[PDB]
Amino acid sequence: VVGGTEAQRNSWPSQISLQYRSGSSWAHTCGGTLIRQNWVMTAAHCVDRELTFRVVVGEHNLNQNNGTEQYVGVQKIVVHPYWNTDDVAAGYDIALLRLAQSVTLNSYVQLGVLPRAGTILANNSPCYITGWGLTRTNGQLAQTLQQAYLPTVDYAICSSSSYWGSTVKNSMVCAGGDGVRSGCQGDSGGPLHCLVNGQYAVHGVTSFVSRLGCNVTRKPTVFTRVSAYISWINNVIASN
Ligand SMILES: CC(C)C[C@H](NC(=O)C(F)(F)F)C(=O)N[N@@+](C)(CC(=O)Nc1ccc(C(C)C)cc1)Cc1ccccc1
Ligand SMILES: [Ca+2]
Repeated sequence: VVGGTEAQRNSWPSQISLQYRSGSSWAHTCGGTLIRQNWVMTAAHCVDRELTFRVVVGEHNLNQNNGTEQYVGVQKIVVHPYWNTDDVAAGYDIALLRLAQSVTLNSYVQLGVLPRAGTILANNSPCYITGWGLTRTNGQLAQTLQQAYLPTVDYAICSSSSYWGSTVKNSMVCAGGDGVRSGCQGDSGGPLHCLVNGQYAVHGVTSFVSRLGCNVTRKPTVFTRVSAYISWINNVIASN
């Protein structure tokens, strides 16, 4: 997250860190959202490489024991059928990970609230992006969870030629674009939390930023719109 501030410990308890084994250790590659005790939602581009993955819930500092972490293996990866690695601008950047076991819920570990199907937010709705990704374009990962206030940019503005044009589809949510605050590499897969009816719900899965830079004026961060995928998500959980 560029232009973020540090989050409080139990502020975003559905946030997970998706990690892969790197030699002897484990490195953070992506965020995600805990949606069931044994299911995690993330971006499909996070699992394009065939690596050994684990999920960490109840995480706050990547490099220090917090006394709250649970570490569990990924047993099955279900990527959306239409995902195409060579065309992220086509959409379908979503994947569901079945965990090797059920995590224990507590004040640090809670399920993410999904929106009802078809829900579109109005322009400039209040949303927060969260993650441990790069804090500057070509910088380094955050050690502690960051958050940034990232209000939405509706589809008619986001797909206008001065913003992303044709590259954004209506199956995506755009948030930010002020040139200060954005998602950045390593925030991929994570939540965009938006306040709707007094409740924060996860409306986005972080998908891409400009190749020119993470915080670029009129290139808001782009998210998979979770409300476009509610039937697919429920059909995978109920059949697997
Ligand atoms: C791996 C891809 C699928 C998504 C990748 N995701 C992220 O970094 C995210 F923001 F979500 F956390 C991204 O935007 N990667 N970039 C590598 C940018 C990139 O390639 N983005 C991109 C944008 C649009 C498209 C469409 C037009 C095909 C493809 C890739 C990040 C970047 C940002 C600033 C400076 C340098 C690098
Ligand atoms: Ca830790």
